[PDB]
Amino acid sequence: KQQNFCVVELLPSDPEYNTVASKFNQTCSHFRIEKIERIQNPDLWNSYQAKKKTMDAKNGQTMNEKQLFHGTDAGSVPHVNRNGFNRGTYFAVNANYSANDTYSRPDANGRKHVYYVRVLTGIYTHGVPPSKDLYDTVTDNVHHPSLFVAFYDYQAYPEYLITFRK
Ligand SMILES: Cc1ccc2c(c1)sc1nncn12
Ligand SMILES: [Cl-]
Repeated sequence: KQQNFCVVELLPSDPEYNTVASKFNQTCSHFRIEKIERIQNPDLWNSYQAKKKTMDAKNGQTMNEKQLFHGTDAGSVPHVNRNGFNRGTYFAVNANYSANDTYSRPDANGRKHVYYVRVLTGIYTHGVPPSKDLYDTVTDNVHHPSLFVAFYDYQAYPEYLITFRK
């Protein structure tokens, strides 16, 4: 109920650091990563896994989960670490979209913040979502997606926080 959280800084030698950095670097290699943090929020995580289990029981062969990017300002980081994206919310397939200064506002020290988020994209359509008993998310392009919009609580887990600069 409280959704208390811990913030674990990944050592550069932690396998997960290389894994998160490689995905970011598909489109953001020109930026300098200062740190990557794991957000540990047992209540938020349990709530997210509850919704994943329901969606996994519903959508047959659908791979319901994707790992997507979300840019935030520095000030929102404690809010997202506690609440996730519960309010819909825009998630990018590529980091360079989230890395735009409008979505990852540089702070007073030039530092930018993008989460690498577990998102239950489930079954989606072009765009609360419409009928079909609704779609799980809407996307810009059903066959070549670059962004997803989630409207439901506990549909996203802010697993990793990337702090970086120009
Ligand atoms: C239209 C739109 C709105 C928000 C948004 C994107 C695209 S890509 C991204 N990454 N974090 C936030 N966002
Ligand atoms: Cl914090």
